[PDB]
Amino acid sequence: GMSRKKNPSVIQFEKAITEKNYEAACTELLDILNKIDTNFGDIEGIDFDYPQQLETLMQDRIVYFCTRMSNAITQLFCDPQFSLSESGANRFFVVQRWLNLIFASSPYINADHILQTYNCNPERDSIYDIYLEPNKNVLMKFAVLYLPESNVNLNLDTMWETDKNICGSLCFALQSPRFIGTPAAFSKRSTILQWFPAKLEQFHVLDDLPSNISHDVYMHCSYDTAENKHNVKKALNQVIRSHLLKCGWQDRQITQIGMRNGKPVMVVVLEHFHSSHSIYRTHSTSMIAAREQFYLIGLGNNAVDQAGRDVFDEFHEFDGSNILKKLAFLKEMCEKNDAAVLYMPSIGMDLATIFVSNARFAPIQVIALGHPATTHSEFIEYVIVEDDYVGSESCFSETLLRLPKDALPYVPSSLAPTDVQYVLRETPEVVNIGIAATTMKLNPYFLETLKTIRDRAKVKVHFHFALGQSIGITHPYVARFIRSYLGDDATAHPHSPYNRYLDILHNCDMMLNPFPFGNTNGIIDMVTLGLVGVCKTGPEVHEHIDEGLFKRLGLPEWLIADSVEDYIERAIRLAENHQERLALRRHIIENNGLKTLFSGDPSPMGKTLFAKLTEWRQTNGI
Ligand SMILES: O=c1ccn([C@@H]2O[C@H](COP(=O)(O)OP(=O)(O)O[C@H]3O[C@H](CO)[C@H](O)[C@H](O)[C@H]3O)[C@@H](O)[C@H]2O)c(=O)[nH]1
Repeated sequence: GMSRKKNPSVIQFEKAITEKNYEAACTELLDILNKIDTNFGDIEGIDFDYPQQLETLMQDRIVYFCTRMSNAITQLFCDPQFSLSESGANRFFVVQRWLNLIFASSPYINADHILQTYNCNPERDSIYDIYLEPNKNVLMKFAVLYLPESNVNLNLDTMWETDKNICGSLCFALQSPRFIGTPAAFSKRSTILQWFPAKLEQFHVLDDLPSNISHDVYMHCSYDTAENKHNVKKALNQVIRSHLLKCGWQDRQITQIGMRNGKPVMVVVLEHFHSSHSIYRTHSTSMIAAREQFYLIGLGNNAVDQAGRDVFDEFHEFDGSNILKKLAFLKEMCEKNDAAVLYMPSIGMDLATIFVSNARFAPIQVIALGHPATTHSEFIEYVIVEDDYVGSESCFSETLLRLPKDALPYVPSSLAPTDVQYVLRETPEVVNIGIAATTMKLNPYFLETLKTIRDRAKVKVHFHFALGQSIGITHPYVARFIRSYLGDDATAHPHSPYNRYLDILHNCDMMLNPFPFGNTNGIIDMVTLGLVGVCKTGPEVHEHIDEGLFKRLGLPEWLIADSVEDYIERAIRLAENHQERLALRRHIIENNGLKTLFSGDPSPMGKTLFAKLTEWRQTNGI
């Protein structure tokens, strides 16, 4: 068939390896991994032959692909004549999360069998220790293949002293997957969140780090369980600020407050704002309402649709991928309008936005919690959040503007089902428990908790995981992880179209929410299907939303657990107590608390920010 561009090819990769054309082999491997990255794990459009038995068996074909690719990478990286360049190593660190899955979704688990070929010390105390010859080539190959699922010992202080850039690059790579759930991967990331911030702080630029996964580092620390998990963000901001200044940046001087139609100007900088996205559903009504106090200028990408653009008085596209040009365009927009407020409803999904948060454009700079975590930025004054979603204020470096619980009325998805079907089983022989969670939300604590519920419950249970982001070569690994805790008592469903996803959940008798990072959309889905479930609460907003939303929707407090032991007890109770469970489901079906999420007075955000501006003006005399 005709296509836009030649597909990356396993055959061409293998051929280059055979010919010891190392440059062409590296190029083909990077092209394969980059295309997988583009398609979020899907391997369509990567060329390979396979036995005809696998034509209709997608999971088996994916494992075959991962196995074949693992074999080829083994042949290449074990070759002592293969010399990896520094720019080569940098490109591999950016896609290490995909390398991980090539091994982790194969039967091999990891690339440790390659690492073992690099050991030069026959007198080692442990097979888990790898001693390298003192050349940068073997150190880089070691580090590139030190994967999340590796069982090899690595002492970070040792690596740091040997080569800071390689050490830092590996630490980025190990933070960057969207599934860091296994004991081995979660343990590495855990250790990094404690050890790495004081080291990362020492970098002055991002030039020798894998820059393209910086925003993943920024976002992903929120899925760890440590109280101080967001510390790496403070460190990353310092590096970003330094990097920005070393590119010649100068902060805007605030000398005037511009007016348009007699109102001060709010510039809104958007990461995702298509009307099909959550952030539009959660945050658009309060922006529209703020036009009563401010003139709103929205800056977003080409992909924003008309409904998205229309929330603003005027809208401008960000032309291209260059971050300096974006900040320059934003700077000129704030200068031209003498902007009063800079608002970012989400920060973290784009590196450009993180740069923005580390510079001065307007006297009041504000985020909302599209990604629910503190910035640790010195340049962000305020966070907009619903009062009932806040746990501890100490989780944020910013000052929280705690709005009324109805101040951000949601807009319903247009894909919302209109003729929901209900299965209310009176006395099921097996209680089917649905878990709607992106892979980022899975971790050993959560899985161990489910295992305990299974082992202690006096009813039989089966866990159905509806796994957002478990796509293509991600899936076997995630499935094996689940199996390692729950055996035959769980089913791992790949990321699916919305209707399939709702079919999976609707056949469950109850749901359980992940922790520490809970759900929002998944709770909406739950009550849409007339289901009930248990959640865990805690101090972060991303821990506490579930509690607030359950209360908004009229679910009772016993379903909201403080400790892990509490969660276990409440989950068992909901599973065992068939009549109690069905009564709550009848409450939810009849009450339709969902409709109340779409109502509220949206004016507080505008009014609160206007009051803050007033106070700023009379403090500063501008
Ligand atoms: O197999 C699947 C899994 C999920 N979904 C859909 O995806 C929704 C869940 O959204 P995501 O997959 O993006 O997961 P989250 O709800 O955790 O994500 C949302 O909340 C985040 C903050 O935690 C960010 O704001 C993110 O961009 C936003 O989508 C579900 O309600 C459903 O509509 C499917 O259709 N099929």
